Amino acid sequence: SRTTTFSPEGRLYQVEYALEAINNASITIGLITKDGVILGADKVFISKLIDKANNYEKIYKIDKHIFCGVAGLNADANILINQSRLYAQRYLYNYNEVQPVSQLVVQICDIKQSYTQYGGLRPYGVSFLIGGYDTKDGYQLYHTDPSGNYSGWFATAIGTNNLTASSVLKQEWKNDMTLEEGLLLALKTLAKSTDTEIPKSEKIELAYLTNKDGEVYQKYLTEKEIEELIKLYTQKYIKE
Amino acid sequence: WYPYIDNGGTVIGLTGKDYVILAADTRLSLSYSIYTRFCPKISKLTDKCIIGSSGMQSDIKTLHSLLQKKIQLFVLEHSHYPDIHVIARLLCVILYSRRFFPYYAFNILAGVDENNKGVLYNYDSVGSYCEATHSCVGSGSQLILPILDNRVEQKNQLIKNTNFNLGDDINFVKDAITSATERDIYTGDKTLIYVIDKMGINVNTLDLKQD
Amino acid sequence: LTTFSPTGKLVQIEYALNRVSSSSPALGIRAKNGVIIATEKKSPNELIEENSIFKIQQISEHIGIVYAGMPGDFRVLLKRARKEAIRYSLQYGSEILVKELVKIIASIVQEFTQTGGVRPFGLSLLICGVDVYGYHLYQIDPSGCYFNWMATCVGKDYQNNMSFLEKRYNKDIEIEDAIHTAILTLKESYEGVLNEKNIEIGVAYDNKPFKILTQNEIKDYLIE
Amino acid sequence: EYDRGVNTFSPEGRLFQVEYALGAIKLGSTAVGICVNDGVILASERRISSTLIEKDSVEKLLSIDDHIGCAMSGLMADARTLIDYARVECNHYKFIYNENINIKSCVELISELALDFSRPFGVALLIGGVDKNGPCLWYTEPSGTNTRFSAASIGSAQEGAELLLQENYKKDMTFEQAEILALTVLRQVMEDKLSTSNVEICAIKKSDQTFYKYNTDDISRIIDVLP
Amino acid sequence: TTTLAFKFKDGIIVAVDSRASMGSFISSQNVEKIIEINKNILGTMAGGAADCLYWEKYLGKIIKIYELRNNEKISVRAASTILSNILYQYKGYGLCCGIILSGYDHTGFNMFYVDDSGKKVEGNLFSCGSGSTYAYSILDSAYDYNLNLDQAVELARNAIYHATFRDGGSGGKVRVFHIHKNGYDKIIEGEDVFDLHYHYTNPE
Amino acid sequence: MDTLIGLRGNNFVVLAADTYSINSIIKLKNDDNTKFYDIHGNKCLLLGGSIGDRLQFGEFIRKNVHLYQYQNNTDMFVKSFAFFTRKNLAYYLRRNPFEVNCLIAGYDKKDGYQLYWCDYLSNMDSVNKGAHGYGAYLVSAILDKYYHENLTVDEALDIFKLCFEELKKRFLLTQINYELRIMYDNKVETQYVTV
Amino acid sequence: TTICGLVCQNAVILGADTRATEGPIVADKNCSKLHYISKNIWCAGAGVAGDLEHTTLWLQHNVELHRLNTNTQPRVSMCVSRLTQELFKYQGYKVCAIVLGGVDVNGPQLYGIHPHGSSCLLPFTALGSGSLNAMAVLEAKYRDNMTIEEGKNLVCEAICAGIFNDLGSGGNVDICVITKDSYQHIRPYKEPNMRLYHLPHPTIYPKGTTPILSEKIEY
Amino acid sequence: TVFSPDGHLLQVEHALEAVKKGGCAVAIKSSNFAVLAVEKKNIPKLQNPKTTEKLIKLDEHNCLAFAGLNADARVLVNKTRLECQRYYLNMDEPAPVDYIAKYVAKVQQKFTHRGGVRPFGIATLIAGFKNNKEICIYQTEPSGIYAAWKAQAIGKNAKIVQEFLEKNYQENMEQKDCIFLALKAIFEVVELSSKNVEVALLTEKDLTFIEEQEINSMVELIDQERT
Amino acid sequence: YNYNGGCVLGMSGSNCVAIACDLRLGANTFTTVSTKFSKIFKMNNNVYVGLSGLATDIQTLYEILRYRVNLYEVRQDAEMDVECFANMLSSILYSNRFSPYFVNPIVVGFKLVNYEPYLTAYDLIGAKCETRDFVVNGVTSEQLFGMCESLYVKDQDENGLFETISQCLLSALDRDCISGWGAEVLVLTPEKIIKKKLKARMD
Repeated sequence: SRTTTFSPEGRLYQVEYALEAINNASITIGLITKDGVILGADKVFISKLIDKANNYEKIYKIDKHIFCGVAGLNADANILINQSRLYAQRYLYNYNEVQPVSQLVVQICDIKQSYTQYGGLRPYGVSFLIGGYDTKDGYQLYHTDPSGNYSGWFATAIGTNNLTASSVLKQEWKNDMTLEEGLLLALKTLAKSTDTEIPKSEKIELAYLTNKDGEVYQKYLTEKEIEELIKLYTQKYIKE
Repeated sequence: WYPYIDNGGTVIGLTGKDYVILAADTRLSLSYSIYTRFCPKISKLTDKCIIGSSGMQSDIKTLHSLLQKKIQLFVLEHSHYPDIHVIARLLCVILYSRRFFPYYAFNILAGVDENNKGVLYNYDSVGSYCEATHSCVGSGSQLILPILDNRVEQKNQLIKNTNFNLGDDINFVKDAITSATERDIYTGDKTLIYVIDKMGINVNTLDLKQD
Repeated sequence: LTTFSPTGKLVQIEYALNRVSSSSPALGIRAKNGVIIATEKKSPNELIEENSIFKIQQISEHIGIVYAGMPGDFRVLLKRARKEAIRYSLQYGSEILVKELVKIIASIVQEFTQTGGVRPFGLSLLICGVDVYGYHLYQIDPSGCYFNWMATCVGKDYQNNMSFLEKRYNKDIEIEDAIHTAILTLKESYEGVLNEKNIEIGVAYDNKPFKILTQNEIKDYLIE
Repeated sequence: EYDRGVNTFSPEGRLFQVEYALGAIKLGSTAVGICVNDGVILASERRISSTLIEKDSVEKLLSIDDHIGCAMSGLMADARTLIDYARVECNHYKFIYNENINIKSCVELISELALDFSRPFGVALLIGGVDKNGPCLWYTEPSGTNTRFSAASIGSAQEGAELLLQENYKKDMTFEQAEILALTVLRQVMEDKLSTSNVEICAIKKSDQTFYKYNTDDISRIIDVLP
Repeated sequence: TTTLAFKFKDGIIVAVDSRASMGSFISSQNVEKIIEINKNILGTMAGGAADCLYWEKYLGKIIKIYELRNNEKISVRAASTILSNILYQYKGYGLCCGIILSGYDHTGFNMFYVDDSGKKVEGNLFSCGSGSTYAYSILDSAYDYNLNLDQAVELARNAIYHATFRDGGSGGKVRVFHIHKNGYDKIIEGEDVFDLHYHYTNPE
Repeated sequence: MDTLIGLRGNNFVVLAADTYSINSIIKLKNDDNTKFYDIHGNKCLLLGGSIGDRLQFGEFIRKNVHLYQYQNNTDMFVKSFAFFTRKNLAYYLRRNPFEVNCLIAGYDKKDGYQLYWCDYLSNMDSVNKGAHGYGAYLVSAILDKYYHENLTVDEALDIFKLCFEELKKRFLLTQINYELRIMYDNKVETQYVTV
Repeated sequence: TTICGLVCQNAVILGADTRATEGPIVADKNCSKLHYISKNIWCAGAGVAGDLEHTTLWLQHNVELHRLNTNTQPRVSMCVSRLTQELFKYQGYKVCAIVLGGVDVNGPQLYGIHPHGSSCLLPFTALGSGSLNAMAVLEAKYRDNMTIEEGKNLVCEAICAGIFNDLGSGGNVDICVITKDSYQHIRPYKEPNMRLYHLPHPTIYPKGTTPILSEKIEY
Repeated sequence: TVFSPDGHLLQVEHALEAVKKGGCAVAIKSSNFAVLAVEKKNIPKLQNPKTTEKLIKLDEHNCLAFAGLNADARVLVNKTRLECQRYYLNMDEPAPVDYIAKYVAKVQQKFTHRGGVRPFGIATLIAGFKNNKEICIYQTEPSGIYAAWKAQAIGKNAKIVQEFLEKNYQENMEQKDCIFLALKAIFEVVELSSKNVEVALLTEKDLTFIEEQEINSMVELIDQERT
Repeated sequence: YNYNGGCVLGMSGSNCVAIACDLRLGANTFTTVSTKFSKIFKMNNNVYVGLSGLATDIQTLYEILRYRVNLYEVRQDAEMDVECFANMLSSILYSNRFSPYFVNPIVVGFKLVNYEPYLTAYDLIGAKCETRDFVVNGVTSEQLFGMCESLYVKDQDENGLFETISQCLLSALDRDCISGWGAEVLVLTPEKIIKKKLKARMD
């Protein structure tokens, strides 16, 4: 029935289907390094007639130091990004400083929680890996769900084939990870999740923060990841 | 446009053991010319509690009818005639319900509640009710209040006229109102000496100096 | 009230996508010096004057739109499209960017899915136009998402209609050469072989204002 | 079977959503109140089965004001909402009119809130006081029927206490007369012993016109008279 | 309109006059300037009569609710913070009042001052009203905080008499209330005090 | 009026204020008043103005910061705290008057000890000294004569003794009592002194 | 700020001066008071220059939106019938003396709107501070059904008369023809007599007593 | 939300059962302190602090350890922390635990009585201070009922852990003794992992956590006590 | 108002623009409370706004203008040109028509491979005074117009422009009393920016 009604088991229905609706969406990888947080993506290819060179709809920008990698309904994702950009700017307008991500996910999971509680509207079939840098506790990487129960992490692989890709980060991840070593680490889990051995490079997109006291937050071009893809060939950080 | 005028008039209150005396004048004077010599300024509410007033008639006919509405709404919801202590607190909030635009009409609440207990409540135009044994309200406020002050409270070394029967006291209020028409302008001629004894009220009238 | 489903997909959206899969075919192809759009105008008779019923409308002096669904909805979304091309033009004195415009219409379409007691839009848009960052040709989905296409079709039987574009398209095609590869994707694609001034074609016309090609103008290209 | 709507009628001329709550009030703790010529005495149980409770935070006899005490039954979470509303309007009445509100004027407003047409409040009360005209005891229902009772009982065991009061109520009974009577009906329908903790009687005397909760010390001298 | 406050080792003696003036004419002589807000907190009006008698009685509605909604005795600090916040809504509305709340809360004998602008200032020797500055001088002349009630209630009469004679605002009967550790005592009216005479001639 | 002397060192921040509670143009309701609004996160807000408006704004900004300090386990940054209360003052200006004057002071590991001045209007700015009220016209100059860099925390107390004493001699209303809120090394003592 | 307006045999010619002010000083020697409502209709207003911004741009886009709704070119009596609906509610708030008019289905009209809300058709008018000086030479040389060249020199003399005979005017003079084909934004008579040429002094480069140089090389 | 044909509430009993599938949380009262306890679980080598999923503060003296829906506590706590501070602004006193619990219970009750609003599927327990120097641990259910306790537990299989606590609950205990009693409540999570139990010692009106160092010194003693 | 004075002057060289502003924020009219209140802000890497007037709006309009720009800035990968930004300030001030926003902003920055000067003035209501030459606004605009009239060459060098704007501000600040000490000039080239704080008269 509607989202307002419960179930005899204690769970819900609309928020339970949304948790499964994101399982049929492309994967995204999160990863905290010793230099800055990095993200992964999977451009689902409906055809070869997309631009494939200027845009990508799996990783967006929230602020100059906060960025998320969305995974789920691409249509409903644009609303929360248009809603998180306001909270990331209304905090600046009210406190003259950057907003900590710990105070951003709370501000954004409440907008999801408010939908699965009243109004009689459908929930948000979206879940994303939102990370950033802050002066209070350094780099961080949070993860929201359609219910709102956010939680901090070090590496997450939501989308399709989560349990397999998350297991890769259980062993291959290390506490100390450089920026270049972290990219190669996140490159293999992004490729083996799609049951392939090498990315076609006209696929997956990556992003990285690495605050150099100014939070550069550079994204990646189709030519910049070629050098990263070539480094995977020689040094294979295999499935295992 | 000033929405506050004074029609002029007066109401005199007295007490004792089991009696209260409320008296007024019916001259509904306009700005400077007397219009009608008959406009009652006292209206009964219950069988043992009346109300007198002296401001503009716009804030008197409304205030007397609004009080009759909120008192008739209370009797058929409790099946008990209200006392004066409850009706005194009732006008305390009605007059304060319009604090920004106060009712330009001072009032007088007289009546008996217990077996004898002649009580008399008087207050200003904003709503600060205060019990009093005697009071005057209106255009002849500053002219009758000191006369009544020489009968209840004393300043004489010999406290004269300790007893106070209803017979002599009734002629005293007629003497005070007659003393108001000669020295004050707005004091009317047709007076209504309302006397509330234990059984009920009276409508004892008296015609004064048509001047 | 268009709720979810146990399979994890909106059922009203999937039903809305079937409506655009059975309407007149719309087709847009970008080039290196402009963008072109086309629509098979199914003329039922000679009573309907061509200058009244159209499938190519304007949003500004540089933005072109194409419809592909419910004809009754061909105006309400247009009114809010032109209104957004004015609200951006009032504050910002320059022209409205296509990416800034398509993200607002996609947000308008989105709000007609989550709101209770409403119906999703029964159409697919094709926004095209000259921009300061090159050319663009976007496609709006009734679900609310938008794609940054290069050459696409959204009308009836587009699974095989796009097959002409997957094999007869190059990255560097001029706008005049792309007209014949678009007409071929309409005449040689399915029925409607009597293409004699029954196709509306809009072009970006190499950074000039949006030009709606007239019937006799298309006749020069209709000879091949 | 007509149960979808909240305001649907019946072909036999009856309500449906209100009648569902009529059985919900028969599951709470039992209570009994006696209106005598000198005042009003109430009584109730205290299901504090788990000894970890504070035993004072859970109460069945709250107070509407200092002159009106009442009982509770049914949904305890909804009973507090009506009592909180009664504590407002009765106190709001004292601010307008200087005299205390009458129970006939208070029970009529406690019943109009059970006429939300949300859902009807599944709670029955035993509002009693000594406002004016001596002491009065009223018993409200979720349907809105306000019937003034001389001695009634509400709770899961209200059926047994009903016939007991019919064979025990006398008009010329004082406070100490009914105080033992308010416990003999509780001694019958009780799955425990009438100790000094399970009973929480309180009364409103006509003299002081205020209510006073009978503490643990005072009830011990009344539960040991053995009726 | 002279009001007092003491805060001794014992309760707080509160003493006021009872003259309600109106321009150049005394309206009455029996205005109760002491309003019992609760069984333990008793306020004190000043300035406008109806301007604060309503709000002092309005506090009784909010106070009596918290005494029943939480079955405990409210603090004087809470009773004072309510008046300071319900007066901002009418700050620029032309009202004019000064209230001196006092009582016995859970800790000590608290006391507060509340005005129109919201001057919630606590203390020990408050006084407010027209002829209040005179009474705020006699007290500071002789104050020790260790005054027994038999020799301290006379100070309240003397503080008003020297403040009701030098001023033309206050007058009439003199009331004086003493707060107890559980309630409050009473002393009603003097009306004519010859604290410095032998019936010889008028002083200056 | 009232004086609100503030001085920011390199490793400490001191705040000074008058402990007078002026009621009307004649009497003083109480000596040793409460003008400071201590915050848990090493921030000491100090207001100045009419006692009525000086109270509500001191509490509207104290609980609104303690709420923020609990909605996240972190403490509010001093740079953010100063610009926050400035926004509330600008917000409470087009509707209500709010004739208040404040000195915002605090401490944070990201920038050291800070100090922020304001006005009746929103005139927030980071400074090193400065005052308020009518007393500022006699104390904003003495601070420039004794403001060498690298001041020890014990030096500022001697500056105020060289400043309060001047207020006792050349001011219209000679304020004798004073309250100091030293903020040396995560400790906020209160060395209130007279004269 | 003298703005002259007249109607020729087939088009309307507007004209004004490019010199704003603040009362005692000159704001700028070049500020085109003319505007662009559409292709066949132009505008020019006087009074406060601030309120004229959100009255021209607001009218430019609202006419453009109405032009895209229908297919024909906008008509001059529609826009004037829209400003009064907003100017009446801002009778003491919005103040402007606007002169506008262009070719349409009817003849070349020229409306003159007042700040309080009054507006009527006018074949020739002048609005601004020195509008009286502009209307003076206008009424003495205004023939009916004049050519474009016959109206070009008239509006040039109408503004030049408002240039020398007025203080709140000056700078160059720009005009515009609003024929059905296109428009013209010409700036004739840009007073090149040059009574006296300036002499700018390029200061030498020693230093300027600078204590801090926090140079940054951000890309 | 409507009634049932017999008298229950299908929208409340479902929500009350929804808290049973959640992490357990146990509280225990003492003389002048009240140590809390909660048992959570986390994925190893990921999710470093669990964003302080339990033991939420409300004031300087009011801890709160909920149980149940983790995402539905944010709206419950934010609507509580606001009310805990709003009370401090209107009464100039730090909000007592009696008022917070009376507010949290009114929040959940305001969600089941109204229509078209899902009830708060979360059962909590608040441990704070009253106006006097006292400590009364409250406990609220999604139905809206609330009562104080001397020890209480909610969550997955809360009956078997509350039953054990009903037997060996002494009256007044020591700071370490009261912790051991709460640490003897690992009857929900098998093998008693130190990375699962989290306790906080609320004392002298100042909350503080308990480091894992002294946890191992107390969690290891339980294994050498079953023999 | 004549309260809390200040001035902002923008110059336009050949391919590099420059701005300058005082720093003496005054409490009252004839008072000095701070000498470190810059009146120029980095709205973008190619847009620099200079505010002048009451400090209750200099900080407020800067917070609003940053919130409106930073929100619009992230909706496109590229930056914000001055053309679309200068028209925004005329809209914010007009939206706040019968509002007290007492500011006289100055918007400078490159118009854009190429680079143009693009200086613009405004009023309290929002009149976009376009000027391809020097620009000024503030309480001392009277002593700056004539000052920047006989000392302004059309096209100047990067370093030569700084000397012109230096004497243009140090001569006007010494002539006015409220716009006191401090002059944080800001010369900027497409690849380098220069933040120099002159040594003005501390009186």
